[PDB]
Amino acid sequence: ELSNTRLFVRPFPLDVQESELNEIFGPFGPMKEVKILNGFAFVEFEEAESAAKAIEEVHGKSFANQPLEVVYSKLPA
Repeated sequence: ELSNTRLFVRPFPLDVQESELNEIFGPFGPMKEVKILNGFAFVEFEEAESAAKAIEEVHGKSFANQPLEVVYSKLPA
């Protein structure tokens, strides 16, 4: 066990929103939470299959200027 379901998506500046995450994460299906901060997104699902595919779709791929950490994000809240 970890957070099992959270996409730690921080390459972008203030430009990222739930609409840009809708462009990237909408292909997976789920996107149950979409916490937006000052250059950071902490997307979330209620199960580990959207996480497994989110990882294989875009973890470590270079978005905007640097790679993603679409994973079991290191935050419990």
